[PDB]
Amino acid sequence: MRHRKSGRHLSRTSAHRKAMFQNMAVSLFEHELIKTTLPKAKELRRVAEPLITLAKEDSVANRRLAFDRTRSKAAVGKLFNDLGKRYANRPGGYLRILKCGFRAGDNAPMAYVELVDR
Amino acid sequence: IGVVGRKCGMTRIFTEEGVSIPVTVIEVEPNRVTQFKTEETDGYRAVQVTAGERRASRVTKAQAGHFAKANVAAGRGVWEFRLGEEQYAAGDQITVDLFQAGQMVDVTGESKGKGFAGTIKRWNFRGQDNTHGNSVSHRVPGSIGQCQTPGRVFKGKKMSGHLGAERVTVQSLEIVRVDAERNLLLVKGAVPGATGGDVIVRPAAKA
Amino acid sequence: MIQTQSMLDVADNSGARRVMCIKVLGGSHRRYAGIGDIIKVTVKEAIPRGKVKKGQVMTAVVVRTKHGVRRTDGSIIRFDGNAAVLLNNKQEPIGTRIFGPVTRELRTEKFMKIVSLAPE
Amino acid sequence: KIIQQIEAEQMNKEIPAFAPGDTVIVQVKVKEGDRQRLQAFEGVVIAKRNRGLNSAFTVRKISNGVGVERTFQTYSPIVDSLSVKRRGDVRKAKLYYLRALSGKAARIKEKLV
Amino acid sequence: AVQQNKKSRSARDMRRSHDALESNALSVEKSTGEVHLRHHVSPDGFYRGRKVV
RNA sequence: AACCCACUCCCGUUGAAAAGGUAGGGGAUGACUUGUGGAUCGGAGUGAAAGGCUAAUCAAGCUCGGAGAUAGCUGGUUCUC
RNA sequence: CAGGUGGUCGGGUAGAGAAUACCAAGGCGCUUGAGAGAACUCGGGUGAAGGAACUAGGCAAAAUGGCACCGUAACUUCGG
RNA sequence: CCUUGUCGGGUAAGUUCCGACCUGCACGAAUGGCGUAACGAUGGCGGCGCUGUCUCCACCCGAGACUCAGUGAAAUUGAA
RNA sequence: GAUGUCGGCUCAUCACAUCCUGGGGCUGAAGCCGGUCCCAAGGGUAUGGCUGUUCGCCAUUUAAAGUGGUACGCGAGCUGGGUUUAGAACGUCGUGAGACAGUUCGGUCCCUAUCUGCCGUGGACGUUUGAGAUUUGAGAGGGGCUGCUCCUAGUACGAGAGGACCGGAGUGGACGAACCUCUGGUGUUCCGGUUGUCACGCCAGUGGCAUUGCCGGGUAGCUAUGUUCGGAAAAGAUAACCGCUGAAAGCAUCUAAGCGGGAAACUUGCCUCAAGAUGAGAUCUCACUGGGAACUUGAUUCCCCUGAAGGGCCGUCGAAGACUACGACGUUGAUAGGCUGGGUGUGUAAGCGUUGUGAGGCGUUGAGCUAACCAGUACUAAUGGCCCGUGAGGCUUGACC
Ligand SMILES: [Mg+2]
Ligand SMILES: [Mg+2]
Ligand SMILES: [Mg+2]
Ligand SMILES: [Mg+2]
Ligand SMILES: [Mg+2]
Ligand SMILES: [Mg+2]
Ligand SMILES: [Mg+2]
Ligand SMILES: [Mg+2]
Ligand SMILES: [Mg+2]
Ligand SMILES: [Mg+2]
Ligand SMILES: [Mg+2]
Ligand SMILES: [Mg+2]
Ligand SMILES: [Mg+2]
Ligand SMILES: [Mg+2]
Ligand SMILES: [Mg+2]
Ligand SMILES: [Mg+2]
Ligand SMILES: [Mg+2]
Ligand SMILES: [Mg+2]
Ligand SMILES: [Mg+2]
Ligand SMILES: [Mg+2]
Ligand SMILES: [Mg+2]
Ligand SMILES: [Mg+2]
Ligand SMILES: [Mg+2]
Ligand SMILES: [Mg+2]
Ligand SMILES: [Mg+2]
Ligand SMILES: [Mg+2]
Ligand SMILES: [Mg+2]
Ligand SMILES: [Mg+2]
Ligand SMILES: [Mg+2]
Ligand SMILES: [Mg+2]
Ligand SMILES: [Mg+2]
Ligand SMILES: [Mg+2]
Repeated sequence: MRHRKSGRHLSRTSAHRKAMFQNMAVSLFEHELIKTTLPKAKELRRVAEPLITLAKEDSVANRRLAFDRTRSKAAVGKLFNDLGKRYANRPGGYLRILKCGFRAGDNAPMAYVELVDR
Repeated sequence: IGVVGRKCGMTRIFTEEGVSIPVTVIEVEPNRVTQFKTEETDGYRAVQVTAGERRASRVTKAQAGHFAKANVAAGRGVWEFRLGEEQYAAGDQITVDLFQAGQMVDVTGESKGKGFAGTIKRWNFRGQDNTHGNSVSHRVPGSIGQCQTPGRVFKGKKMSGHLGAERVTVQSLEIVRVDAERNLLLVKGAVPGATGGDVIVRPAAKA
Repeated sequence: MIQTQSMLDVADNSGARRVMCIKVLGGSHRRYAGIGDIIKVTVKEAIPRGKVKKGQVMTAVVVRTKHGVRRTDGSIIRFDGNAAVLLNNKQEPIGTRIFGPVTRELRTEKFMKIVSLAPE
Repeated sequence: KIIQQIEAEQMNKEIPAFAPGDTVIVQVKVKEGDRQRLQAFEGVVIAKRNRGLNSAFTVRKISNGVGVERTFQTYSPIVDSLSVKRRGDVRKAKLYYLRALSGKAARIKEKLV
Repeated sequence: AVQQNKKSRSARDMRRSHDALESNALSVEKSTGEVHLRHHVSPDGFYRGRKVV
């Protein structure tokens, strides 16, 4: 019935969906621009920004909390050293979404995700 | 006449003795008078009444000139109340002051809409079995009509679709408290609609 | 108790040990019976010697249930176990001593007997 | 914020600080027979809500070989007094595992003095 | 189930009268003079007069 | 348990399948299961026997001849005055 | 084309075990995708208080399940 | 057959079940007659545990149904 | 050259020859109860034991557990117990294959809805210039039930037993609508505990897979088993019946003229839709005041300038939603995400320091994490664009300078 409920399913099971947004974030903090699908970008912006907010405070407990949800050495190394310092004085709103055409094969509307200062 | 408010959530107050009164809290913007329909140009006798705060770039020039025959500078919605006999001017102000304790009132409003409901929810039918040999049909409706004569489905048959957000009036609810400082009515019982909706409060005539 | 064929014990000395609901008295089809209502029991398991024989249609009032009794507050008393008290043809009890607590919600004019006989 | 502001005015202080796993004693009012009086109800606390005026706890007593539990509304004018006689560590929030155990198995431990 | 009589040329063409198209949300870029869709990145890579890709 | 078999429910019936599937079942060192090679044939074989099986066909196969079998029985029978 | 097809090889950690749960070697992502999250259908999870009142019938689901020791009835072809 | 024969037991209530009666329309001795421990994916009743079977359904998770792009059947049909 | 047969489930609709409730006449009607017959179809009209059963017989209720029609309602809605194709057996009949309007065990229930119908929901055009908003109600649906106490009053009535009519107050049951403050349920997106194993170079810490691995709890939303509300009062016109005056027919007589009382049925009354009500209604307010030619004259047609009020596409969304539609908003900015404080949930994180040979305990210590909630804040995303809609609103007649 969906009244005042939040979060969308994307026709995947709950363990796929957890392990896919963990994998779209870990590729966004390597290349800083991803050509992805439009409903998958509206829900990437509720996973990525709690990693950038977390990166503004260096700690052994924060570098373990960061590693336990984007599990990679290179993404934790890319945070806490470059990001969380470049974005040191911007309150919220760390990345933007620009709609761009449609897919050739289907009609899946596309979007870019791009970090805001680059 | 009546006052137009908003549903703002249920609460609960206690009396002196110890019982609990379930209370629905209703916020009232003070309501301006737009017209006064007399009986010689219109037939009936009624009054337009308006709640406020609509942005200036959303009113059309047909409505902006209509809200300037009386200096009202009006907002969302225009409702109309049919009345027995009371004089009113063009630009007036109607508050919560005409209510007291006791004073069983009527409360209308749109309900909460459920999308496309089946017959176990819309009409409260019963279900077939779940284990004893039963095929795919577990929550479907049963039969519809008789066989050869009349040969068709009678008009008014109960089938599925749209438990609506249609209008419904709860009848004869009593007022617990009138607050002329925070502009509240407190009504004992249920009030139709979601929170943050729009509601009408009229003095009851069923009695 | 609260439905036909609900095993529930008795809170009485001269009675049986367990009885079973067969009919909820009252209206046309009362489906449930709360605390303070008349049901009709059959005797399912008697004590080796009391007063009531095994397998006899009697009449009882309901005094304790796991669903609870609700007052004009958000305050409910909720026991653990169901319990009845047998009656005669007229609505006076059979036994002498009532076991365990009762509630004060039960006390009406016809039930001033069993409220006085029980340790609440 | 208009029902969040009425609910401050019904709250006038009646209760002390406590937790699940305590042994409180509660003085409740009895209105029967045209004479008000008190009544003591002492047991072990197993639940708590904290919604404001909609706060309510739950206390289990073993009376005459028969269990009973009573859910009290906190800011009622019926719940008058509330005293704490013992407290201990339970490391859980709701003690619903005591609707089964009866005797020496249902002993609240004492890490907490 | 099946039909009992076939449908004529009239009652077949009346069904498909509610079936047309539209995509007219076009926009001319102020700088480059290039046509694209409203609230979309232009096919060269400009959105509201700024190179993004 | 492999392995052989087919007792129950539901799904499927234009099936993924001209007889399956997912869950549960029975036998599992023997009157066992099975690979290769051979023997028995149409009023004739085989059969712990049901009228069962003999190339998706069986109270007597499949194919080509007698044969354009016979039908007091159905259906159809075409340009004008 | 979810079916059918004889024989060898067959590691690691738990386990009596070629059962079962994770993994090595090695191999694959089942040749239409993207949405949104109505009724109803299918395969599943939990449930107040009752506990066969359902029904041709406890059909189906739920429950039981391990190893060691104690303990064990009528009846009998004296093995059970 | 008449028939839910009559009598006792079990249930608050038993056309089935168990034990007897003899008036066997129409039992009966190798088309065997009466008993019988152990075995039945066997027929019929009863009981404990157990439960969404049920009073009466409420909620959640997947695959379809619905919308968009690609491909694209079937039975049926004197004419509307 | 096929109309699928008994009982059950689901969903029903009409009749009145009335089971209950409503109004009355007569009684061998004292009172409480009844018996019988006229008027009345508004709403109601049981759970079980046994049987394939409808039926029936029982146990226990209740205000009452009505009788019939609709292919003995209803299988392109369900079941398949009965009848019931092939297997097997008893009793009887026939020498035999076999049979019985006799019993007993086992046995596959097919379909993607084209049209009428129905329940929901949109597009096109119309309403005589065009828009925005508010409405009268012709007409049509929804609803309609009842117990037990207590006061009247242990009064009227009656040897006594037993016990009321009319009126009033109370709180239950069955059904319905709304609604989550309470009491619970669910809550695979929140927080813990724990088992086997693989991994991140190892120890610590943590993450995959095992039905959400198995469980303890639980916010928002949704929901009933929870919470609240409902059925009327009254007015008209009547049915059966009860009359008042009164002739024909000097009396009598409720009727022929005249004049009343009269029940849940009828018409309003209460809730909802409702101008496609082609008879297309009514009020307030807003907008638009440029030519030319052809040919014919409500003058028509074309050419060129002009496109207003407004609406739509598009974007951010919504307690609105299958798609649509509706509602809120687009930098005139709090529409959605993030951020900062709360609130709620869960139950003292890691790291260090200690105590111990060790698991573990203790300062660390109401810690840390916290989805859907509340309040604020332009940090990111809602682009000062395009398309539609024009240019003063026909003619007759009456009033009206
Ligand atoms: Mg998993
Ligand atoms: Mg909705
Ligand atoms: Mg099913
Ligand atoms: Mg007809
Ligand atoms: Mg204990
Ligand atoms: Mg094989
Ligand atoms: Mg096996
Ligand atoms: Mg075996
Ligand atoms: Mg045969
Ligand atoms: Mg063959
Ligand atoms: Mg010849
Ligand atoms: Mg021939
Ligand atoms: Mg192995
Ligand atoms: Mg349950
Ligand atoms: Mg339980
Ligand atoms: Mg039954
Ligand atoms: Mg039964
Ligand atoms: Mg079973
Ligand atoms: Mg002999
Ligand atoms: Mg023999
Ligand atoms: Mg065998
Ligand atoms: Mg398509
Ligand atoms: Mg035919
Ligand atoms: Mg009649
Ligand atoms: Mg029929
Ligand atoms: Mg069928
Ligand atoms: Mg049919
Ligand atoms: Mg009426
Ligand atoms: Mg380790
Ligand atoms: Mg792995
Ligand atoms: Mg109009
Ligand atoms: Mg404009």
